[PDB]
Amino acid sequence: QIHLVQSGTEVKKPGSSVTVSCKAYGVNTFGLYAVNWVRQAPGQSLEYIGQIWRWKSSASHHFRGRVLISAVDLTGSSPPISSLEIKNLTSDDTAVYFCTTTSTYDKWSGLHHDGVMAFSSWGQGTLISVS
Amino acid sequence: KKVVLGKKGDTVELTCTASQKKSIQFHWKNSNQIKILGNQGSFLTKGPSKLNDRADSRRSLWDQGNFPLIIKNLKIEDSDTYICEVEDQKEEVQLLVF
Amino acid sequence: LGFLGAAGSTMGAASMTLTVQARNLLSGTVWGIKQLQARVLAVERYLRDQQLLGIWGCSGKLICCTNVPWNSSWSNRNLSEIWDNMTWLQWDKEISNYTQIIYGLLEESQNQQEKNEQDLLALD
Amino acid sequence: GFLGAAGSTMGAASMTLTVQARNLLSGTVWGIKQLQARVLAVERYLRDQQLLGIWGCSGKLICCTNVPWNSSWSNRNLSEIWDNMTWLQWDKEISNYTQIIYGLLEESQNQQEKNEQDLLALD
Amino acid sequence: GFLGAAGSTMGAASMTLTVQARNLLSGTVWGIKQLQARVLAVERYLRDQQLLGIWGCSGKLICCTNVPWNSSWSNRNLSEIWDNMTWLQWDKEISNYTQIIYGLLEESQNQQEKNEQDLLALD
Amino acid sequence: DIQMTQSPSTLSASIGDTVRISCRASQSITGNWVAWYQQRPGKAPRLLIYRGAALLGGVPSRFSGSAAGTDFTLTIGNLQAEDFGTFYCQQYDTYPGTFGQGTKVEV
Amino acid sequence: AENLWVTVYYGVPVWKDAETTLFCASDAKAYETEKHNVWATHACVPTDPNPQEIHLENVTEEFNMWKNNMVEQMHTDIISLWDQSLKPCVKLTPLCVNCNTSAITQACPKVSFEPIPIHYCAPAGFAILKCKDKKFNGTGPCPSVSTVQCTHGIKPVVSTQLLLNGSLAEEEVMIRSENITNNAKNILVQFNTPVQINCTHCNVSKATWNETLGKVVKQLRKHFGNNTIIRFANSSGGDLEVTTHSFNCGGEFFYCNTSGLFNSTWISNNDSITLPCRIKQIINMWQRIGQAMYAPPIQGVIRCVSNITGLILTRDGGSTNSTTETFRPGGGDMRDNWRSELYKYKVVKIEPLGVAPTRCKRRV
Amino acid sequence: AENLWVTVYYGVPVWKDAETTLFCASDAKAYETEKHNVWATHACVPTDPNPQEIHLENVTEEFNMWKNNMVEQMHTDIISLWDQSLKPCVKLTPLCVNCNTSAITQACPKVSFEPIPIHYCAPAGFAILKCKDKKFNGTGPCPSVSTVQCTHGIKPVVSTQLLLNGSLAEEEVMIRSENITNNAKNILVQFNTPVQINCTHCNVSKATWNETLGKVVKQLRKHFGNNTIIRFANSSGGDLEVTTHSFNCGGEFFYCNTSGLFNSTWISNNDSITLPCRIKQIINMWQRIGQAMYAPPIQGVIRCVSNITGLILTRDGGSTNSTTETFRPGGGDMRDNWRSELYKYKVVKIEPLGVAPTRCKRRV
Ligand SMILES: *[C@@H]1O[C@H](CO)[C@@H](O[C@@H]2O[C@H](CO)[C@@H](O[C@@H]3O[C@H](CO[C@H]4O[C@H](CO)[C@@H](O)[C@H](O)[C@@H]4O)[C@@H](O)[C@H](O[C@H]4O[C@H](CO)[C@@H](O)[C@H](O)[C@@H]4O)[C@@H]3O)[C@H](O)[C@H]2NC(C)=O)[C@H](O)[C@H]1NC(C)=O
Ligand SMILES: *[C@@H]1O[C@H](CO)[C@@H](O[C@@H]2O[C@H](CO)[C@@H](O[C@@H]3O[C@H](CO[C@H]4O[C@H](CO)[C@@H](O)[C@H](O)[C@@H]4O)[C@@H](O)[C@H](O[C@H]4O[C@H](CO)[C@@H](O)[C@H](O)[C@@H]4O)[C@@H]3O)[C@H](O)[C@H]2NC(C)=O)[C@H](O)[C@H]1NC(C)=O
Ligand SMILES: *[C@@H]1O[C@H](CO)[C@@H](O[C@@H]2O[C@H](CO)[C@@H](O[C@@H]3O[C@H](CO[C@H]4O[C@H](CO)[C@@H](O)[C@H](O)[C@@H]4O)[C@@H](O)[C@H](O[C@H]4O[C@H](CO)[C@@H](O)[C@H](O)[C@@H]4O)[C@@H]3O)[C@H](O)[C@H]2NC(C)=O)[C@H](O)[C@H]1NC(C)=O
Ligand SMILES: *[C@@H]1O[C@H](CO)[C@@H](O[C@@H]2O[C@H](CO)[C@@H](O[C@@H]3O[C@H](CO)[C@@H](O)[C@H](O[C@H]4O[C@H](CO)[C@@H](O)[C@H](O)[C@@H]4O)[C@@H]3O)[C@H](O)[C@H]2NC(C)=O)[C@H](O)[C@H]1NC(C)=O
Repeated sequence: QIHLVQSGTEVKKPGSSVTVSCKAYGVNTFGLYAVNWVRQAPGQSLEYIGQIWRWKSSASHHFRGRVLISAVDLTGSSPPISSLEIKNLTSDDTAVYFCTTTSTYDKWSGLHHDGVMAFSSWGQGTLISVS
Repeated sequence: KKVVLGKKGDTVELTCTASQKKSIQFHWKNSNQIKILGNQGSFLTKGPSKLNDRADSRRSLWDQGNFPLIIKNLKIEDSDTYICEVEDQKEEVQLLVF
Repeated sequence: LGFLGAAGSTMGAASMTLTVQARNLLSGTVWGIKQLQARVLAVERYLRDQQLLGIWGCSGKLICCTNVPWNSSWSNRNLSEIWDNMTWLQWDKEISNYTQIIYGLLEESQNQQEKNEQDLLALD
Repeated sequence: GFLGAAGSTMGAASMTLTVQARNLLSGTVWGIKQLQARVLAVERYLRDQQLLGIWGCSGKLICCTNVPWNSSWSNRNLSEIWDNMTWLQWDKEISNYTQIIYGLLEESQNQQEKNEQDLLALD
Repeated sequence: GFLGAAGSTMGAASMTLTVQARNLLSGTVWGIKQLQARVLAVERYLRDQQLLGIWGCSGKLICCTNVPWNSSWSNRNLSEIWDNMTWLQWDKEISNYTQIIYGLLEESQNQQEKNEQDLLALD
Repeated sequence: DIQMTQSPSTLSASIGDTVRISCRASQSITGNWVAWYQQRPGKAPRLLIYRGAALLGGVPSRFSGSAAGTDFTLTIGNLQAEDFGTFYCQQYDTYPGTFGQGTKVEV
Repeated sequence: AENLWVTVYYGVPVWKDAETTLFCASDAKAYETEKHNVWATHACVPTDPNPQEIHLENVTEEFNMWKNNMVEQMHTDIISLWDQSLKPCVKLTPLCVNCNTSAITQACPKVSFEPIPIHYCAPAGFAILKCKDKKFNGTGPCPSVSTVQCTHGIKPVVSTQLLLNGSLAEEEVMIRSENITNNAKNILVQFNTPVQINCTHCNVSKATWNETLGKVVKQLRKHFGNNTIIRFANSSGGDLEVTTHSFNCGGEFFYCNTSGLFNSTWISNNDSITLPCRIKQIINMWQRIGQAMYAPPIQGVIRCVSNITGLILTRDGGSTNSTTETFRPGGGDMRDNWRSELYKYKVVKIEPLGVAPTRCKRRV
Repeated sequence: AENLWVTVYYGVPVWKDAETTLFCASDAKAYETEKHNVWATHACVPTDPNPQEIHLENVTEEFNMWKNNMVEQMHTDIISLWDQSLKPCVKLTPLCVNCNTSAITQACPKVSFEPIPIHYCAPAGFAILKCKDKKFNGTGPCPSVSTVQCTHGIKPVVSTQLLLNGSLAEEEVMIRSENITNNAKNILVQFNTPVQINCTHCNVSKATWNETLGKVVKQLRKHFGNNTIIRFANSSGGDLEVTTHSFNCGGEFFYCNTSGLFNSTWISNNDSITLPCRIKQIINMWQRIGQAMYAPPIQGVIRCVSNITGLILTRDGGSTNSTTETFRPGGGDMRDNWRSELYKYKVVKIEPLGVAPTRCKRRV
């Protein structure tokens, strides 16, 4: 009864910034639904970039200083939109981006570890060929 | 989802059937998600709508799981895909009057 | 430290903060029928918990080595990483449920080694 | 089981009681007379438990508390100690014999604990 | 006896209390007010017993828990330790001194038990 | 990090079988904080069993597992047509979380 | 040491015999119906809604219906209850204070009376044991034993010769008396079918009466006499409750002489027997030695519905041993009916202990 | 051994989630004032005179006002209490037994009624946690958390659209609803100032009403719409309690349509509003589906003093999104008011344990 939608198709110049979205239908707020952002090399495995738990702009040490996460919180007329900012899009930044909406209110059944939560649902997947 | 036929000027009933035999906070709506009617657990709240004097719910079937809507003096304008908001598995009923 | 007065990454200082709290584990027609029965039920439940506490194989606090082997399937802890810091909730109930599974196994094994040696030793 | 066997005496009762003890947990309006009975029951149970607490064994189904069940009482062959045990008239005499060694045993371990407890010196 | 002697202080009280402790057991209708007093009495007694249970001596009439009754407090000659003891005004000061060593003693044995419990590491 | 390595990569099986799917990991994880992501052909990955072997009422009981130290053999019994896919044992324990190698179930 | 030191058990089904007073277990219907004695309702302890019972396997436990000690408290509870309870207007106690006949005068109101079931619960410990065999001759062993925390659904009735509204026997009837065929003891038998007696005079059925006489006569032959004829005789003689039969008929006690019922000749080798009953106003007290007086009934023809379950009667005692057996109605002692309700139990208690003398040698 | 063996803790502030029934904590004023339902007084458990509370430091604990489980027991206690309690002369329950409208007729006495504060205490363990932050949007986190043994001084009132005599919001009002601006959810806001309403008809003040409309309109703009005008519309429509407002006015329930109150246009870029109320004798029951009937009031002009604290109302739902916002009175669900009292808590319990896997190796 809950479906996640990410941004569309985006092609950026080498050495630029990106702003992809993560719409979350049937979701209330990022305060209850923290979103962990994970990238994916096209065709390859998915590497966890970072997260926006409790409206906290952060990423991994491999992604620190290049990736910060904002998640515009809206509910009702508009679903919660989790954004993603990745600076200096080189040709190596050609990747498929991914978001994940999972509840943070439930705190005694099995959903999360130090921010890295159980990825229940996913969006569509945004293939971005930086050219 | 259910498709129901009809004619102008007919006492039609649109059921709102849930899975569990309980009376919950339901909301009857038009295609524009405008509040036709609902309940405060034990009252009949005819929400802000154009069919205020037309639509009417049955009291005795709420505990029986049904939160219907009875429309008197049916019209072509009264024909809409009415949204049966119950248990988040909405049996949005369709009405055809032409 | 305090009754939920810290927030950090997990596993050790909780053993240390609970160590400090446990070091100071003591913090040192008319009038009444309904409250007394609640006090009686509370002491019955507490004492029933205490006798079940008494039939255990560790009897020690915050540093205990009861006999079940937290095997390599469960053991991944580096030597110095065992005692550093620990808060973390959904993770905690799973950690706490893991704490109890080792507890029942541990005390059953020390009860089993105490009983096994009891039958076999025989320590003159 | 709770009286689900019938055999010759002495050991499997230590074993059947050992299994039962291994799973010793099995895991104007409304009321004035029943509460006093529950209170008296827990007062009696707790009084029994504190008297249980002032004992010198504190162990279950296999216990060596200090009184010598002397040769006047000791006739048990080594392997005959743990085989099977039900038997009633014989049992209260056996059970009363169980209690006499219990009081003596715990008094002796209390006496050795107290005596050592006077003499040791365990620094 | 229960206050059946009168002599100079320190030891036979350890001995008379030793004898008493050797035999420490001496072996519309009917009721609402007395039951609550019995419940409060057993709650207070059991609360005292659990506090008794969290101690570092667990033994009676002769015990050496770990606090050093230092030379500032220690003046007792070796044989003068166990002779005879009654004496009241002096006793509450003696008894309060008994308790100060008690809390310190049990805190130190709890501290050595805990310290060794962190350090030993006894395989 | 802790390099997860799902074993094997490809395997052949019929419908209605019981096959264990290992998952290498330098660290073991108490209770298996590794979610298996069955990426079926034509569908995004999903949650099969939260907590390795805990009971989930949204996924049928055909999925079961077992843990052997560095390896985590998901013993999926009664394989079906939808079971022919690429699972993904992902530790969601360390920071960051890593995927395995992937296991393809085919005819 | 190398010598034998004994073990300490815990949570054991060992037991020690107990001699004490149990308490009544009847719901506090105290507050709603009425507290006018309806059979346990002055201040009785309620019943545990979940009766506990654990069957004892392979336990050849014997039971005597004469040395119960559970019996000992029931009549004390019943006499104290009838005293607090339904009161006669006349109380008589002859006592040498040759003796001085004393008298106590009080009020005697009458209410609709019906016996209520009274379970018997025990204090902490005091395990009760339920015999559940088939062949139980009162003073006999029991293969099928099942301990209980509280007794079963016992519905006692203080009554004469035939027990009213009580328990049942095993497959025909059961001869549970002290002696089976001694001409010195009272025959203690209970029924197996609830014999419905309709009293308006009592329209006693004849087919059920012939069937109960037939089942009892065959059981008496099985107990004594292979090829023997057992014939029934009329009443023995005595007081009103002796020749006739007292029973709870809507609170009152009709008195029909059971002499027109016992005249059946059975061979080893039918609408309604309307017996003449009597309106009860003044009778000898059954509690102790004396007389009573009550209020007149609210009905001229008194309707009631009662099922009678029990057979306690007297005997001629001649010899006449196996040639023919002849029995007469009567009996129904207050002391014996009291023993007849609680006939399959005993009370034992325990502390969690027991030994095995071993050489285990553990520290402390 | 050289392997890891884990430790045993004791007296820990660790916890495990609990799912249970809490009990009411309201003093036994049972014996002196009266037991005629004044809001907890039939057999309610008294209140601990010393409410316990321990603040939790640096604990970013989240709270949802929809998944409390403490809420779950309050309405059950309240419905059971209104049933034992103040009784209508007419009870209606339509049930298919299409359905068969059932009816229960009893007495309907009227007494002066006033809500009493009901604390909510828990059994042994079952730690309750009090959110004490400022910005609490219902389904939101709480920086300032403080566990409690029993709840705070909650004064609930079963009522319509605006909560009467209850708790307060944080510094203006607080938009705590499930969704903030969805046209599908009910707006759940509580007041911060006790709005005194004097009913004799109710002399509703105008300066306080304009101030509460101004504080709520600014909070709605802060929640949604930077440069937007929010205008208030008249009633939505429906039953008596829907268009008008039910509230405890000396026991009775006056009914003033709140349509002459909500017509204020606020800009982002005065003696007494005497509304016409109604004497309450027959209304739809709020407990379940049906109707009621009570006794006539003892006063022609009924005086009462009441402070109203809460804001639950409906909305048009057009778009009309940020151009202008329009809201209408109504709402006040029994299920939602029930959720609205106990909105900052959760229940967790614990046994004294926890580990550290070490190589300490102690004997036993
Ligand atoms: C606060 O308020 C918001 C709305 O204002 C609520 O959010 C809605 O939640 C419901 C479910 O709870 C959402 O419904 C789901 O929508 C998914 C997306 O479909 C939309 O988008 C596509 C693409 O544009 C359109 O074609 C389509 O018509 C919809 O407009 C669906 O995929 C979901 O369907 C799933 O379940 C059904 C069940 O039958 C299956 O048949 C489907 O195959 C699928 O598995 C579902 O219908 C709705 O979209 C949400 N709206 C918004 C705006 O977010 C919140 O729920 C509310 N807060 C709370 C706590 O209730
Ligand atoms: C239930 O139990 C009682 C008591 O045991 C039985 O009562 C006996 O009934 C028989 C009849 O079956 C009685 O015998 C009758 O005696 C009468 C004499 O009564 C007068 O004398 C006595 C003193 O002896 C006075 O007290 C009394 O008031 C009377 O003044 C006779 O008159 C009877 O004879 C009648 O029948 C014969 C039949 O041939 C006629 O010829 C006569 O003319 C006359 O009509 C009869 O003999 C006996 O006395 C009673 N008491 C005993 C035995 O102690 C019940 O009968 C019994 N119920 C049954 C069996 O159903
Ligand atoms: C609180 O809520 C209620 C219900 O929502 C509001 O009631 C509405 O009030 C308006 C007036 O503001 C009503 O409009 C009036 O309708 C009258 C017709 O009543 C007759 O007909 C109905 C059937 O339609 C019968 O049931 C009834 O018994 C009567 O027989 C008109 O007579 C009124 O006109 C009057 O004023 C105009 C002013 O120009 C004059 O020209 C007329 O001559 C006449 O004097 C008026 O039109 C409306 O019907 C009510 N019900 C609704 C909307 O459902 C309350 O007003 C509201 N409280 C407030 C706003 O303070
Ligand atoms: C319900 O209430 C909770 C708390 O009561 C509330 O969560 C809070 O949300 C705000 C923002 O909505 C958070 O404030 C953030 O603080 C960080 C740290 O300084 C900032 O970096 C954030 O800025 C980010 O977001 C901007 C928005 O566009 C981005 O443009 C920018 O790039 C930044 O990445 C922001 O100011 C606050 O931390 C949380 N609090 C907690 C405890 O989580 C929640 O939003 C409320 N929900 C609703 C629906 O009202």
